[PDB]
Amino acid sequence: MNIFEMLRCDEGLRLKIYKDTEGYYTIGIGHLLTKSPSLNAAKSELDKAIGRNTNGVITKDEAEKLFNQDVDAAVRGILRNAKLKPVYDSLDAVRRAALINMVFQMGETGVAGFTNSLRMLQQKRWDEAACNLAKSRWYNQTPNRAKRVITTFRTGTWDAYKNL
Ligand SMILES: [Cl-]
Ligand SMILES: [Cl-]
Ligand SMILES: [Cl-]
Ligand SMILES: [K+]
Repeated sequence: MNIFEMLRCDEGLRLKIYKDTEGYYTIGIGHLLTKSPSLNAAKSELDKAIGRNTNGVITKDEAEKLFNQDVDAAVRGILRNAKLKPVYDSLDAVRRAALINMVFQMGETGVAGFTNSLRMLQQKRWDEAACNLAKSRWYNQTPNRAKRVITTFRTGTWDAYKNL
């Protein structure tokens, strides 16, 4: 397991524009296009992202390119953020992947606001951090995925991703 395999598991792969768990237009491996309710706006974002006039459909190679860019962007966002960088630097490789996963799903600013959870992770209080992370809209809206990510923070292992 690695961060790419982890997020590919959590996000799936769809080659046509679809709505994500929040109802937002998305494509590929969890590539959010826009929060606008206009499908036309989403298609314009897609064409700009891919560099060609798409019919709302992309190839697997194109989806993997957006995915590479999005994983890179999540890491870059962590490293530029004064709240997330010290936490990331303090973590082992598996827990770093868990933090990248959260930033991929909800964005740098969203995760950086988890002040109490971030402190517990920095302190390596893994069971306490896991309990605190579950007290969140994130956990309530996507509980199976949040449980997998939380288990990764709690244990420092890939146990939540092995049998799937
Ligand atoms: Cl708590
Ligand atoms: Cl809550
Ligand atoms: Cl879920
Ligand atoms: K998805």
